[PDB]
Amino acid sequence: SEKKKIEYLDKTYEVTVPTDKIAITGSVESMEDAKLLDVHPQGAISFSGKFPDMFKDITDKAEPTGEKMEPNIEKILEMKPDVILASTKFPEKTLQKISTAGTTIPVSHISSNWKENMMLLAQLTGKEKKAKKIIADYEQDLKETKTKINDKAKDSKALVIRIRQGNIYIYPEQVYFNSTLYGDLGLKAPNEVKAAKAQELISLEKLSEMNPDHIFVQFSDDENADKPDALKDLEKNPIWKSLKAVKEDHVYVNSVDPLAQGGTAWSKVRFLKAAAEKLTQNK
Amino acid sequence: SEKKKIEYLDKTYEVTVPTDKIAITGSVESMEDAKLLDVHPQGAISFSGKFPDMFKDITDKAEPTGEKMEPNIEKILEMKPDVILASTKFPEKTLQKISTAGTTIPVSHISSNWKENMMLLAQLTGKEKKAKKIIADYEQDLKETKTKINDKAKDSKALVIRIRQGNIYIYPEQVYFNSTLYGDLGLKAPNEVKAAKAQELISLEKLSEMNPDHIFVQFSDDENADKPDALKDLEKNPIWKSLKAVKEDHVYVNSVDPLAQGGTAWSKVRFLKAAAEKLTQNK
Ligand SMILES: [Cl-]
Ligand SMILES: [Cl-]
Ligand SMILES: [Cl-]
Ligand SMILES: [Cl-]
Ligand SMILES: [Cl-]
Ligand SMILES: [Cl-]
Repeated sequence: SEKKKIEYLDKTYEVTVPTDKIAITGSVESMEDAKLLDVHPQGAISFSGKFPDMFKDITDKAEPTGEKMEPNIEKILEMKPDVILASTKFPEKTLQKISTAGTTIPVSHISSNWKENMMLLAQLTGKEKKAKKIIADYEQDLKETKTKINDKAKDSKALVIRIRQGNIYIYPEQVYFNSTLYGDLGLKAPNEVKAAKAQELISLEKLSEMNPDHIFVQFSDDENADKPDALKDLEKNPIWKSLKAVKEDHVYVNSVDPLAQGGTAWSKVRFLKAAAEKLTQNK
Repeated sequence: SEKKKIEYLDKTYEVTVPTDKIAITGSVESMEDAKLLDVHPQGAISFSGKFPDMFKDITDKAEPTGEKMEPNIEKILEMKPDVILASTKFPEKTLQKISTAGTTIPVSHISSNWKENMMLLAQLTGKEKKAKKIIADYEQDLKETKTKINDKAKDSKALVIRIRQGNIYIYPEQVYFNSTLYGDLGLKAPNEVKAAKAQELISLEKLSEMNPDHIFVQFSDDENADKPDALKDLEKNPIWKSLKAVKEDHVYVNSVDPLAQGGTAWSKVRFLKAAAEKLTQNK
């Protein structure tokens, strides 16, 4: 390892590379990048004090850096990391604080930067060849999938909902799995999604007015602890039962791990595989 | 749907086919078959009163049939199923009781019957072509994977452990993921595995004596509720750290969903994909 210059989102950083002494704080994106690149960081984000089962693969050599939006500077300092992957979600004051603990790179949470985020981690870990192949395969699989989806499915109304604390949410067009569903696969975002500025509640009646052809439903028990029957109560509702998607057996619950971030390389790869299976002409 | 004759494990059954009026009780195998075949049964097994997140994809039209080994005959009777998929784990008295509720087929829990179990569900649902393709692809992918694993990896010591209630368990040679690891991929089962007659505790000291080249570790938070830090406490143990697999970064935690049964078609398909990635010569 020598100190190498890293360009990331038009900013220059200097980091000892390749390295495993990576502490991830705030950037759940980078944890999903670690998952895809088989990187085992020294520090990772805790979720209610735990490492989720979906992250145990890459936290096997990790200690917690704090909860997502509460960096534990003492914990980070103790690791003496070569690089801290923080997030653009952190205010400047917080990023400055983290930097007293080591070289800090704020990783973007914007889905359109998915390739740049994975390439950053690849450059830190000597895994450029692997990352470039994953990106190349995704582009190829996406083109192939789009060829295999007929014009009717392409023109259909698809929607991603997530159930959290028993409520139903939709997401902006470029956020969550919508950046794959609409931005990559080229399905048309409904007006409700175009109007959303962040995670947005919808009602069952609005869902019924939308009446999508396809509904991807994400439900994590970990995010519904107090409402564990929320999905089954929805599924029993006569208005849900009347939905075209329900009638046509076009509702896909947990097609991707329900804790998935949605807009990262790992999430996109998994969602593409799922959407391929559900939307392609063989069906 | 007409009544069709179904041959399953050298027994003849008569069932209205194709059907969606399938109630699954006891056979978690059949729920993983439903997952792989995209079958949405009318009745499915509850797990501590819930449908696990890994099964929400195929329980979207299901009501519970009871816990795995406590069939709820009232619930099953209410469904008026065309067929009940029960399990060979049930005593004859219990299978007779279930049969008062509908035509009952005891699905085998033995991993070597994985193809027969998936073909049974395929025959009930008109999905023979899909099931035959999945089996054909698995055979082909398995042959390909075996070609791609070099003789050194083939001769290496691999082990599957599962952590439950904070304890470490291994499994017989033909049980869990061992039927893929050893029986299909052709790696050699260690003596401890050959000696196991069922899920068997091992100690960290015995693991260290084994010193496998590769360790697959399965850990579900749902099965460790009272010991959530059991894996991290293991991973911090100096004796764990001294393991060759740990030193060589050859420990794979939750390579497959940790609630996976291990010996079913779905589990085998997922484990094969994982083992391919970890054991093939590119590494
Ligand atoms: Cl921890
Ligand atoms: Cl594809
Ligand atoms: Cl449910
Ligand atoms: Cl339920
Ligand atoms: Cl393969
Ligand atoms: Cl952990």
